[PDB]
Amino acid sequence: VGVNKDSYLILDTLPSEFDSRVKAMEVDEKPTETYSDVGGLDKQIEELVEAIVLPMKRADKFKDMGIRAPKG
Amino acid sequence: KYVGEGARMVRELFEMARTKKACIIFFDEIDAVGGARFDDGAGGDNEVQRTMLELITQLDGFDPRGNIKVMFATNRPNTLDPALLRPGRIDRK
Amino acid sequence: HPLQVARCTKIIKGEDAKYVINLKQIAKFVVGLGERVSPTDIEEGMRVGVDRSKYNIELPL
Amino acid sequence: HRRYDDQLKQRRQNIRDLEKLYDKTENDIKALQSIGQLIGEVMKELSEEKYIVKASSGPRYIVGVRNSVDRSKLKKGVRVTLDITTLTIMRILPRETDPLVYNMTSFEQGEITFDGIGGLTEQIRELREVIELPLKNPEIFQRVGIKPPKGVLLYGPPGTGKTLLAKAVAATIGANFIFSPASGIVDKYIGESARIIREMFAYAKEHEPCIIFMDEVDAIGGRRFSEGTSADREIQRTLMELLTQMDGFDNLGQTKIIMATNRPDTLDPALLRPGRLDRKVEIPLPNEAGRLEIFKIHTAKVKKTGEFDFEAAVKMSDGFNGADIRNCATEAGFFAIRDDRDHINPDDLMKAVRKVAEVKK
Repeated sequence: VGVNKDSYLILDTLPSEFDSRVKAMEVDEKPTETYSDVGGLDKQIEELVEAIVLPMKRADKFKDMGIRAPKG
Repeated sequence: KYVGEGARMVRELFEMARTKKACIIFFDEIDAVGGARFDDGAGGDNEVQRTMLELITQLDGFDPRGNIKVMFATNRPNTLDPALLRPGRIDRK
Repeated sequence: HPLQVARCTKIIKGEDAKYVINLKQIAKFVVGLGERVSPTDIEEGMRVGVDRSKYNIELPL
Repeated sequence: HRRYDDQLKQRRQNIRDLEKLYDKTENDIKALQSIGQLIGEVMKELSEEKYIVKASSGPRYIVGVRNSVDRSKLKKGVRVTLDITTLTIMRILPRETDPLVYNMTSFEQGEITFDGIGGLTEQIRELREVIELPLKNPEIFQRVGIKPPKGVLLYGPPGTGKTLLAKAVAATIGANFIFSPASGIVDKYIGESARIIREMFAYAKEHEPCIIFMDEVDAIGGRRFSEGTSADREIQRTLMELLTQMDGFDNLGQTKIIMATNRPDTLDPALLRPGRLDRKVEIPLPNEAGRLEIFKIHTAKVKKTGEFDFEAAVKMSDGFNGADIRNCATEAGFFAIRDDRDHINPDDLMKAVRKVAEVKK
């Protein structure tokens, strides 16, 4: 937060970059992976897409019907 | 004891290795400094965190490994960085 | 030339061309407003530094 | 004629739109030249116009008043606004150190009413009379001369009905909801758990509409094994402060504190005795007639048809609250895509509850 040294008064804000986020945890925004990279998992793939990708990829379908999406 | 020098030394390794090819970069007792510790999250010094960023990005993506090699050494295999245990980091054992 | 402490003492100029980033626990400061790169002297030259805590947008020195 | 009429309206609108923007800039720059103030806490009262305080920006300094300053409300430990130049007390501020609306969870009213906690109506009738009744009308007890209970201990299996009852008490009231996570209570700092309870104790006295809810006190409580301390000092630090604030000369009339744990027998027996905690209430599984009102709430948000049967689950449901029925709606939500329908049949309710009944009780 912006604080004046001499006046001890807030004037303009400050850009937030390093918040002491507790680093050493990998943050990868929008990685590149596909379920077709490994075959034979289609039995497990159909279970992961419906329980994770399905409530996410379509936002408006589950919100209009009032269906809460599982968070894990 | 100097914090921040480890990130510069590792970066200078791959930059110098491109000048003279057909070289092998070896690391002894990586558990001394450590690949994973409790000082990364709790502590205020940045050494291994910035070292792993320069280790994975510089070597793997744009740098061919034919004439450039990186070999580590350790004692307890379970005390290393779990980021390296994932596929796409360390294969030959 | 290794320098492990980058701090000034009571340096105030203007608005623009002030900077004075202090790594000491007392009176920390940050600099916003885009990217600013200088070949040699940023503000006072010399003690200008970063060390362990990266302050905003300044890599080059 | 009509050419100048269109430009006349566009010229007037551009003036009024920019006038509100220029007036804010002129008003903001006037507040940027104001002088800040210091902050300190009163240690001991020296004299009338002279005080002995301890500033938070440095060492202690002798202070005073200036003009139109109330000296009756200034007591020991009261945070005061110290002047920079004259070094006197100007404004009056409450007693706070760490933010209680950020580090401590603060919430107003509630998102879960008392109709979704149904099935507990045996306990609900008791809880409302010992909480809602004394809080809204405490003066009825002063005529008889009795005292209302302070804390309310609600134990049981974790995760079932605990989140619902937390917001349900503050929903029927509308007061502040103070949540105290057991993780942030035990830390390594200077005066960690002491300042958490004391400032919460003072914030509850200064602001009457405040409800404190504790979750999983077994970490901060417990008898341990030999009652010895090895890195255990934070457990006794929290327990001893809770019992000391209640039996002191300052009690909490309108303040209610709700605690939760895994087992009541694993806690400190000193708290369970009367005089501090007068309320010990078990939270068992709800009955069959109480789960019908729950199934008409969460399923109402889920899009369905008019032929949906609400009596299909009540036969196959055993102790299923609003948290467990949402798992049935998750499986029912994925089924509507396979059959290309916007609703679910009444048979989907029986198959979803039967799957949960195998894992649960």
